[PDB]
Amino acid sequence: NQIDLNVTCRYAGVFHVEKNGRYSISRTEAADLCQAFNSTLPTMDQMKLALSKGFETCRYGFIEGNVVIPRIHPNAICAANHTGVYILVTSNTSHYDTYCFNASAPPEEDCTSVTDLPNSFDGPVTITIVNRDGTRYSKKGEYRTHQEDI
Ligand SMILES: Cc1nc[nH]c1CN1CCc2ccccc2C1
Repeated sequence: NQIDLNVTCRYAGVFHVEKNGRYSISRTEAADLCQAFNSTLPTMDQMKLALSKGFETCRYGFIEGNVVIPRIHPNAICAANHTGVYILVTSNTSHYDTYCFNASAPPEEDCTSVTDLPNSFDGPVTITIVNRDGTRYSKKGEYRTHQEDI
């Protein structure tokens, strides 16, 4: 009974979270996940500031109201060579990654490891935070509040 959460550097408090390394987070689960990190889904303005500080990914993730990919460098296989905060317009499907925003993070780039899931609650799941440098933190708990997500 195990969940891996892959997390990125924070840029102006904004980071990317992927569950089990594949698109697998619903919009309701995304809200619960950010809450577990004492974070919220970012606004577009928050995401644009993160982009300006160096944030980019090659993965679709929820923000408040949209699914986006932040892009600095144009790449043919990431958001079809666009730069800026690329907004997903047309999709059949409902599961992506998420972005989260932590107001207590440093103002610019923070590439230190994430070491806790401070607001997870009591539960049976072994939840493992996995940093890009491979550093791991594990705890038993739960973050999902909606049954359709469990
Ligand atoms: C390349 C890729 N394919 C699916 N997801 C991804 C990006 N992931 C790859 C795995 C990973 C692990 C820890 C922190 C960040 C990431 C980013």
